[PDB]
Amino acid sequence: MTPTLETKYVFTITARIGDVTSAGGVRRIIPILGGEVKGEGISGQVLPFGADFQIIRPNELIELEAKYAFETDDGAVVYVENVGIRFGPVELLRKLKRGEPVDPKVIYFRTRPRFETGHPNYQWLMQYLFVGSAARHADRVVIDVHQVL
Amino acid sequence: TPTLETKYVFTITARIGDVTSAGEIGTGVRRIIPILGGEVKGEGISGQVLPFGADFQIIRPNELIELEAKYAFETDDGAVVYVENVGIRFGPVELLRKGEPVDPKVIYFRTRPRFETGHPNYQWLMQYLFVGSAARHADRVVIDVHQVL
Amino acid sequence: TPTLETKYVFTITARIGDVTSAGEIGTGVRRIIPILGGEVKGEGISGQVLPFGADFQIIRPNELIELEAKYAFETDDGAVVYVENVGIRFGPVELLRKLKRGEPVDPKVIYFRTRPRFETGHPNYQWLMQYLFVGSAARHADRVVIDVHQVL
Amino acid sequence: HMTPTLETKYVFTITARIGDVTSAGEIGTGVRRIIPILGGEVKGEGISGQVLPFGADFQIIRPNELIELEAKYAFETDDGAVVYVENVGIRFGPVELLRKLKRGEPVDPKVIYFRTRPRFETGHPNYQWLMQYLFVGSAARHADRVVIDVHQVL
Repeated sequence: MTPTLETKYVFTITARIGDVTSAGGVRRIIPILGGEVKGEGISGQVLPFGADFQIIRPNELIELEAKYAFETDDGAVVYVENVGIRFGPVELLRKLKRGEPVDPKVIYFRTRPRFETGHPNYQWLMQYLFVGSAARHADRVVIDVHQVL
Repeated sequence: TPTLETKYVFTITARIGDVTSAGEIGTGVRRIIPILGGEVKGEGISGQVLPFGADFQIIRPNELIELEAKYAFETDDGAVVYVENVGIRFGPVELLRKGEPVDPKVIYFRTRPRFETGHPNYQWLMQYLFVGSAARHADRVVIDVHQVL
Repeated sequence: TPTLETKYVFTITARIGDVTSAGEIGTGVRRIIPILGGEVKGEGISGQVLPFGADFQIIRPNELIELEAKYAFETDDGAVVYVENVGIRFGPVELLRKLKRGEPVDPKVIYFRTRPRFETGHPNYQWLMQYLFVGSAARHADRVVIDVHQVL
Repeated sequence: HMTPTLETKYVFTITARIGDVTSAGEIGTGVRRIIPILGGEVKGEGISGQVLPFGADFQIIRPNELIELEAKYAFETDDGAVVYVENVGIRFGPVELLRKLKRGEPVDPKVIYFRTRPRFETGHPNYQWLMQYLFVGSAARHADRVVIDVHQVL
């Protein structure tokens, strides 16, 4: 019997982004300006600070390393650390890097968000591992967060 | 609803030595568990965990365990893969307290293994995310590795 | 007995914003401190810190603060330097408790040292990645001043 | 206008016995290599310890031969503290001499830039100070060992 893994979609972080700044493989920084969080029991707004600090590998692959927060309706403040990778066929990666729209289903964009809260309700966010499956647009990054069971 | 696809790729069995503890360090007990060896098995994959490295753990006040293991394996065809395996182990307090034998299907024990190699046939190990589902026994940790698609 | 030589090289000054707190992780209190501008300054390296990134912190039960600031400046040459500044702030607990209420405490009487690491592709500031650096820092209400010293 | 100053004080030396290089290869950013830590000693005033027989330095050699170090190990003192060490830094120098070091050939440590930031974690009451200061290490690479002179940043 081959080993099995079960996961569960729980919620979606949409993060609004701004212009990129590049250091020169290549280090670049993309500011997080806002956004929202939506799922069963989760409703909150991404806070207007933080950035994704990225490395572009020589093969056009993107190491993502974002640190931000969100605040739920409850008053729970949740620190987000979202680490991962975006890859796929090279010509499609050059389109995104331009701002030109690409179908997210054709791209590989997977992350591991970690969460930190002291809020008693959202302690579960620290007791499980999560995998994100994301989508890149010019103005936003849509992350579908799945709970590893 | 958003969906996520994964697939079993291989199992890492890391043999572990004696626990060394640094004590309580403000934020959870720092403990270290030497890696002595082991095996890596899967489709077309056959290798040995090299005899060095450690798991560096933090135990939180609540018996939850943050894991951070850094070690390596070598496949039969000569690929050397550096492994950074970061995770959490959790469950009923009594069972966590139990080096007595416990059934793994009650413990939450999931990790994110991240791989580095130069071997042409394992490049895919750095181009995907992976999730581990692990089981702890007294002499070894058995880690089933699933590729996130 | 072994010796260590260092050289003061330049001063950072990251203008920080309102504090946002996430609370107890069981292992300390997590807080975030945006960085919205400010200046780097010294010999042959003048520049501006950029209005993004933040200080992400843990406050230990004993009230020591471990800092991890990730931010960037751009110099006159047009170099973009990415900075990661990891450090600690400690002292007798009374003085530390004044430092959040936003009270002027003389930086000499408080221990605030960091290790700032740099990344550039710019061929003129390549030396930033070839040495280790130590910040000796100081805490204010609106700003934070960072004396960068090169380890030789 | 007064040029800021930094004061340090030498506190102790860590001598780590190192094993054979395992190399994972080119990772697109440099070459990943791993060097097992076999033992060693810690010594200074009011600190005397033995480096425990486990751990490793996880390294990246950049294409200019700069080495990024990231060593994780532990020592135990004679009076019963266990201290976890995370030692992160760089080794650089003239390429010929870096290559000499790779071949296990003796080089004078003065011509090699070899500096790190050691970070300690311990529960032991007497060594609590190890997590209350920043430290800088000035080190030396030999064929069989690494010698880090640890300085407390004041």
